[PDB]
Amino acid sequence: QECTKFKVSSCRECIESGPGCTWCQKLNFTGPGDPDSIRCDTRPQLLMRGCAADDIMDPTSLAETQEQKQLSPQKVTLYLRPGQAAAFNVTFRR
Amino acid sequence: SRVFLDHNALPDTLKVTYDSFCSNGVTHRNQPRGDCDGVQINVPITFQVKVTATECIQEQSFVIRALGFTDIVTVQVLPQCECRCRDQSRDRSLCHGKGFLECGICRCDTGYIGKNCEHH
Ligand SMILES: CC(=O)N[C@@H]1[C@@H](O)[C@H](O)[C@@H](CO)O[C@@H]1O
Ligand SMILES: CC(=O)N[C@@H]1[C@@H](O)[C@H](O)[C@@H](CO)O[C@@H]1O
Repeated sequence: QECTKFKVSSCRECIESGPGCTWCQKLNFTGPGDPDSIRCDTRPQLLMRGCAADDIMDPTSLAETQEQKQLSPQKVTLYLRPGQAAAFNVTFRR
Repeated sequence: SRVFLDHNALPDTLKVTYDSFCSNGVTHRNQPRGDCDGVQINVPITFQVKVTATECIQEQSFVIRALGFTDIVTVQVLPQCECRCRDQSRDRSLCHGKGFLECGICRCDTGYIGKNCEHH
């Protein structure tokens, strides 16, 4: 819920600025006296400025599992956004 | 009765902690590895694994195992650093049709300037 960026010029640079940073892709979002970096901020901050929920880019960490003996599942795929933990449970039974 | 969950050596870019929800409602949070005592027959125990990357990493895999057992949980890690923004494929008017629309910003073609590539 915090975002500290500096003169970010793209969505990629924004996302790399921190786990709480999000990017507004709304056309003309930038005013005359503002840098493109204004598009980069926390979700609540962008909503305040009128960016619609579906125009806020916010890649998020995800865990997908698949399917034994002692441990399950057997396979797990994690998509990791820097600074944002991906969580999944492993079950042990004998 | 003593069950430890651990993983093979990882690069400095990956951090992993374990939450151990043992029997008798005994729970350990954010430890270097899973650790529970007891474990009655057919009684399952759960460990919550949390993986955090410090940067956009290169894809790789690693394994999680319970010490003393041959079972393996294969973990594949991939970066989540790309934005899936809207492009201009369905509107030649975007950026006045003289620049590329990239996540809300127009990257004007040479000779064109302006936030919407309208000037010059
Ligand atoms: C999408 C948007 O709000 N941008 C408008 C565009 O629609 C309009 O055609 C142009 C000229 O009037 O000015 C801005 O570029
Ligand atoms: C997100 C997830 O799958 N983790 C679960 C957690 O939600 C749950 O409260 C706990 C107790 O059963 O087990 C795991 O830690």
